[PDB]
This record gives sequence, C-alpha cells and structure tokens, in this order.
Amino acid sequence: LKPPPLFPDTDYKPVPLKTGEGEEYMLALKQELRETMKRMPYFIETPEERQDIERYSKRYMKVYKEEWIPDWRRLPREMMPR
Amino acid sequence: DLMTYKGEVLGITRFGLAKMKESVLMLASFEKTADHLFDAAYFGQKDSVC
Amino acid sequence: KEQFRETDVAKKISHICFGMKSPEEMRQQAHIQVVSKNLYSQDNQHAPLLYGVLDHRMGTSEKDRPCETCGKNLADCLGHYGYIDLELPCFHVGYFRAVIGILQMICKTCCHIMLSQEEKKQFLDYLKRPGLTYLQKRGLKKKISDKCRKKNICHHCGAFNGTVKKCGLLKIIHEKYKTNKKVVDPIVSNFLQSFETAIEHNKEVEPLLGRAQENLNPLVVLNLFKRIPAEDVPLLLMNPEAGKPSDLILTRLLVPPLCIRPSVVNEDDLTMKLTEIIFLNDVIKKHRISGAKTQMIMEDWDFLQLQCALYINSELSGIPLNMAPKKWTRGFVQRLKGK
Amino acid sequence: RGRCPDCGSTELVEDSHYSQSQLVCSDCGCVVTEGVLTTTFSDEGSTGENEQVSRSQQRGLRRVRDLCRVLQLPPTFEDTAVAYYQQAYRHSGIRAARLQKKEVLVGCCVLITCRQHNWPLTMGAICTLLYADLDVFSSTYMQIVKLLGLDVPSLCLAELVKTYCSSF
Amino acid sequence: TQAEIKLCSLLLQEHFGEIVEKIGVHLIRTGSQPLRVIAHDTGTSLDQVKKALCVLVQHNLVSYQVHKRGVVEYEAQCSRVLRMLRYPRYIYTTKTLYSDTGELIVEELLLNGKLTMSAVVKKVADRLTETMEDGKTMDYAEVSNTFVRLADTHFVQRCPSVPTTENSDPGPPPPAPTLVINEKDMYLVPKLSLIGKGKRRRSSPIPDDGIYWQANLDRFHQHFRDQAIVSAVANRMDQTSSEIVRTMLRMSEITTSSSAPFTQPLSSNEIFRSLPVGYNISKQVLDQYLTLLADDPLEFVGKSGDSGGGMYVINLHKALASLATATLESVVQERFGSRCARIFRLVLQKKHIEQKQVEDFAMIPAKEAKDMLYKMLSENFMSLQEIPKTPDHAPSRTFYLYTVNILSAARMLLHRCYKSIANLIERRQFETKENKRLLEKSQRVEAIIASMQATGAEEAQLQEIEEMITAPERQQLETLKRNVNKLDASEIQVDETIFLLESYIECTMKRQ
Amino acid sequence: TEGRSRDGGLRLGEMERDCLIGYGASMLLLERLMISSDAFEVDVCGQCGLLGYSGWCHYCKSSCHVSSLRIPYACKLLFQELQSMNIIPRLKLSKYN
Amino acid sequence: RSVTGGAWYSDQDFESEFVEVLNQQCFKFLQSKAETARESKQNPMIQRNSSFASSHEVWKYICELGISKVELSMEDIETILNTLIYDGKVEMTIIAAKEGTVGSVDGHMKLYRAVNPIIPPTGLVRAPCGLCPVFDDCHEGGEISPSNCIYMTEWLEF
Ligand code: SF4
Ligand SMILES: [Zn+2]
Ligand SMILES: [Zn+2]
Ligand SMILES: [Zn+2]
Ligand SMILES: [Zn+2]
Repeated sequence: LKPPPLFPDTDYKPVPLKTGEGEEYMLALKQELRETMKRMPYFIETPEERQDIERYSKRYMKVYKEEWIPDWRRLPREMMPR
Repeated sequence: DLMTYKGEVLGITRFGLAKMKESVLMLASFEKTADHLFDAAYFGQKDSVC
Repeated sequence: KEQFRETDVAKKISHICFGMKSPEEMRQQAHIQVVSKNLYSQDNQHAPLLYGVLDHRMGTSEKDRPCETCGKNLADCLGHYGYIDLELPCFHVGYFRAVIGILQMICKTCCHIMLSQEEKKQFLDYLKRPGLTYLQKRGLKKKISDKCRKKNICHHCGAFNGTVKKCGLLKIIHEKYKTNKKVVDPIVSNFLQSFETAIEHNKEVEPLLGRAQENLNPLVVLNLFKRIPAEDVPLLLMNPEAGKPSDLILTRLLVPPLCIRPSVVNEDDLTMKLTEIIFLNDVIKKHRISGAKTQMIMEDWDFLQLQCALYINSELSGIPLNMAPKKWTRGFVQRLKGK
Repeated sequence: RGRCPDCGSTELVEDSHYSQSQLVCSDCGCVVTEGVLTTTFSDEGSTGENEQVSRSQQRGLRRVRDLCRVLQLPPTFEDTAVAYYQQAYRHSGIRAARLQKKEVLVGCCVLITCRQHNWPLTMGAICTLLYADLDVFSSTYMQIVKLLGLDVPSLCLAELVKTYCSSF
Repeated sequence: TQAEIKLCSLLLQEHFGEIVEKIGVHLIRTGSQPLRVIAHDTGTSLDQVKKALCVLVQHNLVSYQVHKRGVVEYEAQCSRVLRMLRYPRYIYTTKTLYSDTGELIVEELLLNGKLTMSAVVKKVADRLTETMEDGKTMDYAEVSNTFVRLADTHFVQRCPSVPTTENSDPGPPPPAPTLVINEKDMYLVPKLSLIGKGKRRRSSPIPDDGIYWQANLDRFHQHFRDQAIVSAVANRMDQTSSEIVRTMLRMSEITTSSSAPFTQPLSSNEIFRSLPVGYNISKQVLDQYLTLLADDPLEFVGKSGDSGGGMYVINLHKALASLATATLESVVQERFGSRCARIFRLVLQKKHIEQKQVEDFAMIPAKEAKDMLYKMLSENFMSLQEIPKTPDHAPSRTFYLYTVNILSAARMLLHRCYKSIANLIERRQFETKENKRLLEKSQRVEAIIASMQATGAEEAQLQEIEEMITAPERQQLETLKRNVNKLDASEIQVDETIFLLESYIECTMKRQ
Repeated sequence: TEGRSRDGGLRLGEMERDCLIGYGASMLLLERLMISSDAFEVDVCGQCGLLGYSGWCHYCKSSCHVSSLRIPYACKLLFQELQSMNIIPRLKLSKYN
Repeated sequence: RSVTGGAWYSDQDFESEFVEVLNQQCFKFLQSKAETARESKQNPMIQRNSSFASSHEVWKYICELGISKVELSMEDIETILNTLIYDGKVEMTIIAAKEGTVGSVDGHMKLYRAVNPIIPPTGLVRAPCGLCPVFDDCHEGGEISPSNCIYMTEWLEF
C-alpha cells in the first residue's frame, strides 16, 4: 500500500576510524598540498576578460604574469607556449 | 534506371527497400516493423524529417 | 517595471533520435511509483486505489475529473507516467538478439573484445570514414563479428573462450568447460575436484558432471555488461550517447498513461496484463521470505520473464504446453502490427 | 462556456442538427456558444477484486449456490441470497457456530429471498435436503431474522395453492 | 568504466582546474588522436588544447607517438591518471625510510612532473634553507647522498632521453623528437659542476642539460606487498618469522621479476648469515622455524628442495589470493554478519554443495538459512552450477550446487569502492561550495585579524571581529572541518584494500 | 468515428493519399489529413528532447526550454506508445525558417 | 536421528541457546589453552603441540562443567567445534589414535586450536557506502545523492 521510505534502516553501522599520528599528519599534509600546488602554473584558471572601462587603477594594481618555460627539446613542433 | 543506380539491380522488395532507403519511419511503416524499430534504437540512429 | 518575455518562437522539427533509457533515467522521468496489485477500493464507490494502477494521478480516463498531476480534464491532459521495479533482472525480448550478439563478441574473463591492434586500427579507421550508412554499419557488424568469432584465445587476459549457445527460448548458455572434442585440458581435473563433495554426498551427479556448461543467467549477464571498457563500447556500433550496454537489460518498467489504455466496458488489455506482472512480482516477493527450495525460486523468476515477454508481444513460439498462452492478447507489437 | 458569450448561463445540455455534439445552454436559448466533441469507444473485443475468502466460508457459498439451483429459478435469487450470506458472515457467533447451523442458514437465506419475490415454497421442501430438524432451523431462522431485523412477507394463502393444485 | 572516469575527472579538476580536465576526460574516452580532431571534438581553441596537452605530457598522463603516414597522436595512460591519491603513501614511505629530506625531495618530483638533478637539488636546498635561521645551511653533499641512495634503491630514476637527433635523419626533422629510454644509465647519477650550498632567493650554465628524472612508483608497490606479507606472518606466528621473511625477500629483491608468482630459492645457510645480529636464534632453531613455516597449510612459502642447505621459496600469488579471500570475507562479515562468513567459508572449502547439505554444518535452521543464501545472489558473490539431469533440462531434474569465483568478486567490489570514494570526495566539495559564503566570511575576518595582528596592534579590533553571528557559526565551520577530517581519514583508510585488490587482479593475467 | 451507424463521416485510405501526391498538391494534402481531421497541439522541451505539459518539463525541472508545436494526434499517441517499449524518440528542435 | 534431532532438537524447536553457549564457552576454553600454552614461550616447535587441545580434553571439560542437563557426546561436541573453523576462529590437527580415551578416528585422533585473524576490519566497512544499502541508486543525478543521502550524513554525527 504505502511505498517504503527512501532510506530503509540498517542494522550495521560503519566501523569507526582508527587513530594514527603520522597518518593524521598526512591527513593535514593532504589538505595543505591540495591548496598549495594549485599555484603551480600547470594549474589553469580562466584568462582575465571582460573589464568595465579603462581606469588607471588597472595600471597600479595590474596583474603580472610571464609565459611558461617547458622543455622545448622534448615535445612536438607546435609546442611553442605563446 | 531507379533499380540500378546503386551499381546493382535492386528489386522492389522488403530486402531491396532496406538496401535503398535510410529513414526510419517508412521502414517501420512498410514491413518487419518491430525488427527495424529495435535495431534502430540499438544503433542510436538519428533521423531527419525529409 | 517588467522583464521582457519571449511570447513564443515559431519552431519546426529537425530530427528524431532513437535511443535507450537507463533504470536511473526511467526513475527520473517517472511521476510516481505503483506498488499495488489491486486497482479499486472494495467499497461500493469502485474508487481507484492511490498506489495501484489506474491512479488518476497518472492521468485520466473519464469525463468527470482531471488528473491529480496536470489538474485539468480529459480534453487536454497529455498523460503522465508511473514506474514499477522487478525483483530480479529479466531480458527485454526485443533486444534479446542484441544480448546474445554481445555475449558472443566479448571475452568472458576480462570483458574485452578479442581484436588485434591492427584490427582495432582498421575498424576505428572505418569508423572515422565519413558518410557512414546503416547498410555500411551492417557490413562492419558482419565482418568484425566474422573475424572475432573465428577467435578462441584472448589476447588481453591470457585465456580462451567457449561459444554461446541457446538453451531454449528466452535462455542462453556458453560452452566453456564442457568436455572438449579436442580433448580436455588439465583443468578437467579441477572441474572434477570441485564436484568432489557433491559426488560424495550425491553420487548421482557423477554421470552428469561431464555435461556441464556455463550456466549464465540474466543477473550475471547484466553484471558482466556493467564492466565493459568504455573504449570498447562504440565498436559494437552502438552510439555511446544514444544507449549504453547496461540498458539492453532491464529492471524497471514504465506504466504508460491511462489515455493510452482507456478502461471502460470496465477492463483493458494492457491494464490487467500488467496487473499480472505486479501480482507475480509480489508473489516472488513473499517467496523471498518463504524458506522455499531452489526450483520454485528460479521457476518464479522465469515466470516473471515469460510474463514480460507476453507484455511486449503475443506470437511467441517455444512455450511447452503446460503454461501456453491462454488467449489472443494485444501487446504493443500487435497494436502496431497489421492493416 | 458556462456563460453564453457574456451573460448568465451556467448549465450545459446536448443538441445538434446533424450527427454532432453541441452543448445546449439555457440563459440564451443557446449552446453555450461553444459545443465540444464527445469522445467515445467501441469496435474492439462488474468488478474483479475478488476476495480469496475463508476456505469454509466459500465451502458455504458453494453449498448456497448448489442449493437454489435445485429450484432452477432465476439466477437473481442465487445472487441476492449469496449477498445475504456475505451480510450474515460478519458476526462472531455465526463464525463460531457449529456447521449444522450454517447449513440451515444456507436454506433460511433462500427462504427469505423467495419470500421477498413471493415465490411459492414451503419449509418441508427445503428441509428435506439439509438434514435439518424443525427445532434447529426454526430457532436459527428466528435468531437470524431478529438479529438482522429484516422485513419479509408472510405466506399468502392463495400464493401456495396455485403450485400445489397443479401438482395433482 | 564509469566510476573510474568520475573519480579521475574530479581529481584532475581538483589538481589542474576545470579547463584541462575536459581534454583529459575526452582523451581517456578516445585513447589518442591528433590535436586537429581533438579540438574539433572539444570545440576548443588550439592554444587552449596546447596549454593543456603540454601539462598532461609534463606529468606524462598522456604520451605522444608518430603513427602511420607520420601523424602524431597523444596516448592516454589509464592508470597514471588515477594513481595520484597514492602519493600520500609514497611521502609517508620516504619519510619513514629516510629523514624529512627525502620527503621534501619526492614532494617536488611529483609536483613538477620532471626535473634535472641540478634543478631539483638546488631547489630543495634553497627551500631547505628557509626551514632554519641564523645563516645555517645544508650542503649539496647530503642531498646528493640521499639522491644516490634513492637511485641505487631504484625508488627514483631517469626519464626517457632524446635520441641522437642532432646527428641523425639530416634534413627536415620529424614532427616530434620521439624520446627513448635505456636501463644502462637508468639509475646512474650525473657529475654536476654546481657546488656549495642552497642560496636564499630574490624572488624576481646547466651541466645536466636535459637529464631529467622521476620517481619509480612500482618500487613502492613492490615494497607495499612486502610490508603486507611480513605483517601477515607477524600477526599469525610471531615477529621472528617477520624477520626471516624480511631477510629472504630483501635478498630476493633482484632474484626474480617484480610480478613473478615465485622467487628462486635461497638457502637457510644464507639466511642464517643475512639475519640481523640483534637476533640470537641458532642455526638449528632457525632451520626448525623454517620447516614449521614451510609446513603451514596456508603455504605462503614452500621448501622446494634442500640443495646447499634448506631451500625455501615465497609463493606470492597464493599470498595475494589468501589476503584477497580474507578481505572479501571481512567485508561480507561486517556488511551482513558472521553467520554469512560461516556459510561462505563452507562453500569456499566445499566448492560444490547444496543447501540441504550445509544447514547441519551451519546449524542454522530453515526459513532463515535458505533465504540468507539466496540474497547473496543479488550481489553476485554467489554462483550456482544447476547441472541438469537430462537433455530436458527441466528444473525438476537438475542439481542446484552453489559455486564461487574470487576474480569476479574482486572485479565487482572495485565498482562499489570507487563509487564510494567519489561519493566522499564530492560530498566534501558540495559541502564546501554551499559553505562558500561562510568560508568567505570566515577568511575575511581572519585576514582582518591578521591585519594589525602584532605590528601596529590595538585593542579596538581584537574583540569585535568575532563578536557577530560568527560566534555560533565558527563551531559550524569547525564541525565542517571535523567532517572533512573524518572522510579524509576514510580515504587513506579505504585504498589499501584497493592496492591489494589491484595487485591480486593484475597478477592473475597471463597476457598471452 | 467509424461510419454511418455511429456518425463517422468518411475514410480516405492510402490509395487517395497516393493520388494527392500524384497531382503533387501539398496544402490540400496537409489540410485534408491534419488540419480538418484531428489537428492537435503538444509541448516539448528542447534541452532533453522529451514531451511535457502545461508549459513545464518534468524531466529537466525547468521552464525556459519548453515550446508548443502543431502535430497530428496519431503521432503524439505513437510517441507516447514507443516509450513503454524503451524505444525513446528524442527530439531536436530548430528555427522554422 | 532424522526423527529425534539429538539433544539440540527440543519439542521440535531448536535449542539455539544451548548450542550458542556451547560454542562460546568451548572457544573460551580453547583460547585459554592456547594462551596458556604459548605463555610457556620456550619454543614454537613445542607450541606446535602445546597450543592444541584434544577433542576428548574439551569434551571432558564441557561435560565436567555440565551446563546442559542433557548429555554431551563425543561427535556432537566435535561438530560443535567444527563450526568454529568456518567461524574463522580456530585450527585443526590430527594425530595417532592413542590420544585420549576415545581415539575418535581410525588409527588416528585429532586436535584443535585457536587462531588470530590475519587482518583487522578494513577501511571500506568504515565507509557508509561500504554499508549504504542503495549504493547502486545513490547517484549525484539521482534523488538518492551524496547531497541528500541520510546515512551518508548521520555517519558524520556519531
Ligand atoms: S552518499 Fe548515500 S550511498 Fe553514498 S556513502 Fe553516503 S549514504 Fe551511502
Ligand atoms: Zn494531466
Ligand atoms: Zn580475456
Ligand atoms: Zn442574457
Ligand atoms: Zn526537458
């Protein structure tokens, strides 16, 4: 008659975590590194675009970037970074 | 000429028709309907209204 | 103040695109589930059940009320859908040829198709070929199935395969570990040892174990298709975006709108035909708390499979005379059939 | 619709010149100025929902049907007596009573049924079949009638002579 | 292979952004192609595709190759893409075997994709100098000591080198240099001209030009299973067996292939001398221990002879089989109960059997045992042989013997594991995203506190910046952090099962 | 409906749909077969390619993709018919020009 | 026997309590023997024997305890222990018949010993989707999602 609930109950419940220090350090180093390495220019976010109007503020707090330097002797011809 | 434009004599038969037309509904309308329908769904055929 | 509204856009159909739906897609489409074998209240009013078929939340079949979903009367209600779920998987009949083709084409141990990298290159090139046609797809199906069926070993995993054979209508088997005309490999000793306890407790197996075969069933087959390499998908000529090999097997059905099957006299073909399916499903459900033996279990499963097969069409041939079709029935195929 | 083009119509009735379906309305001697095309059936080819019923109860039903088919009388007597049997099979004492009382019950129901349709019959003809005894079935009859409070005619004097005299 | 794609895609987005990830996913779903058709499929500009593929080559998730008619394509690496979550364990391993220096080394190796020894040693030294004050510095000598130790142990190694393209195929060059590799110098270090110490940097000539190197992960993988077997034997009999197995394997490291089912036998004479002096076991007691171990019916190690002293051999494949069976036993046990483990172990030993033959052995009565067995079919752990008695094959005339297969079980279990991992990670990401308002507010107030924290400090900003609704909400963020910690721990506490499972599955293939 | 016994008008079998093409008339055929007989209007969602109702797509849970088409009612019946068999005729919509 | 059902088949019901207490107490005794034997801690080669209990020994112990008022039998107890191997708790060993009063095998006699599990509980069982009964349907696009699964979240709390 009445279809069951979306989540039927469970007799068992998951085993609790085991405590471990060097692992917890690693746990910390995981959350540190995932936020750290995103700086590496291998990571890419969108290029800057769609500015309102030229205001000399853009000259003063301008963003700086210089083109990346891969190994030009290992990849196919078109590898030039531009 | 119609029977031979494909480089082979294709008679007016359920077999010739399959070898001659491509759209789905006119196959499904003529004969071997369910077979054509299921095979078409299998292939994921698009079909234009042409 | 008001935001601009596009009132309408003159539009026209471009293409139809035929394809399959997954169990999860089927859930997402549905408005409600239906979980009852009965249809009317036992009272004098003959009112429909809420969670049984003919739920007016799914649509309308009368002149005196809207459906509880769209909220308007029969003159305009397009219709809606509900869905049901089986206890055990069952083949679709319509795609049964597809299932046997796929089981034939793939290596059982590792799910890959037994192709040479040269063959892979050739056929992916043909795939790249512009202007691919239906007929051409038939051609490639034929040629690749030919160059695969002649294989016995698998390059990938490092093992050989039997062959697929029917074991009666709606059922299928594979010839892996039978005794082989080329004489059995030493693994026959392992087969024999695996039967040791059964032989000791039941010697009547010994005359039989030499005739063993891969007793693949719908459940394991579905399980197998869950693990097909994505790279290997399109070479089955399936468009991966239209339908994926998981959906060739089913575990749920849509209950189509009432206006598809108006029931006034006050029965209809689809209506009670599907009542059969839901009743037998509840029967096997009760059986799941029964303490019963094995025979009736797999028998009830195959009964569900038979019932679905009927629910699609009616001219099925190979049924033994003990549960043959009881009368003519207009399944979907039969209402598209004929003048 | 409902209204005529603007004013006070609210009713709808059908009329049509020729093979059509238009909705008469009656504030204007009009058709709600709208009509709609009736949709209908046919050119193809009262409930189910049948309770499985207690085994002994349906045994009783089988006795009921087999009984009044002795009289080879209109099936409606069968159906209404069966309905009365279902109406009666709703009480603990009736359920707990020995089966002989149930057997005489399947006869008293037909008795009252025939009386409602003033179909001639007499106690002896019925009781010759049920292994019944005067005290048993008479007491059961009084119990059922006073339990259910049902009205029922009496044996009209001239009612029985017609069939009785024809038996000579 | 969906969950594979889901996991790898979300990880790739995590570590390289939602711009290259689409290229990566399409690549793994297409294998290899030239940039032309790739850009066509993605509908993406040439420059974007290039600035992705260059990175995917730097970390070698994709290769490149010149193909028939000279067309280059870039080949996806289906395992590389997903090894990454194992990096934690590599870092732990290096810091365990070695000091923090090895860990600072490896963290670089993977972060940059590749480096030349001059580059990596200089970079690590400079950042090392950041870790201490007072002009203290560390020389290149110690860094090179760790480096050569690692290379000798083959935990790190050289990249594939360019061929002699400067003096071959004169005229128009090939579209790509088609790098090559060789084992001859595969762990041979270069003599650098850079000398001295790390130097602190202004933040605003190469002798080892082109000599790049990368870690050898499989070396860790070999080491992981070594840990596994030694831990198993230590659990079962005693740590002394741990030491003797450790001795046998640390000599066997080079005596057999990394994936052979067995090793060549060492003599107990060699073991008796290779064992640590800290162990006082006598030769006769050592040999008697070895006889006991070879006598274990679990037979992880066998005798195989007696030439030149007691011969003994490790049987890796069976060991992996033992632990695979054990882990699957444990998962079924916890997921469904011990009784399940009992019935399972019956069917495992009694390879074919029927229900009416086990209830006595299982001692559980009817109307609970039979359905108990049946439901296991739903998850494919269980199989049934259904041998027919006749050419009729009717159900009334067949025997319903149960059956198992460990391979199918590991294969199927993989999907649940991968999907569960994806669930945890995407749950964290959802929770963070819906918390982005709160995260922004917290980070803003924390930056405000960081301002005038000690330099130019004043009291009028040290009690007001947390006075608002953040007071109860800060704990909400801390509770979010606790949930993050819980599931982050589950990650490290899931994938070791995965490691053993993939080891056991991969060794199963013969790859004819 | 069927015929004179129950008010059904006339039937125009295939063999007259053939003569209409013979002459080559197009607006006559279109009128006679879908305008006059059983014209009807339906609603679809472009995004998923599925049918909907009352200006809303239940599949995508959105409003900004639905639109209304003209259609012979028999073909709407057919599109609701196939889906039961798990053969899904998805739709791609386009400009009318 | 197919009619009687032994000392465990009672009034045509099953004496789950007797068999369960038998199992647990017999394992208690067996592991007590194993721990006390290895506490001798002299030599594994002597522990190969010391750690193993005799079936008559354990039968003598259990009937001496006399928890069940009904009698306890040789093969009945031996099978009671026989469940433990599949319980993953114990090990078996066989010797000549001269052990004990019975020598319960043809020219042989057999022993029993408690065993360590080879691994602790795995990581996966700590994951709610190691446990989540709709793991299959718990999809990001499905109405069962990690954003909405309720087990998924209660696992956060405890
Ligand atoms: S999201 Fe749902 S299915 Fe996934 S682990 Fe959490 S509770 Fe289980
Ligand atoms: Zn509606
Ligand atoms: Zn294979
Ligand atoms: Zn008026
Ligand atoms: Zn939509």
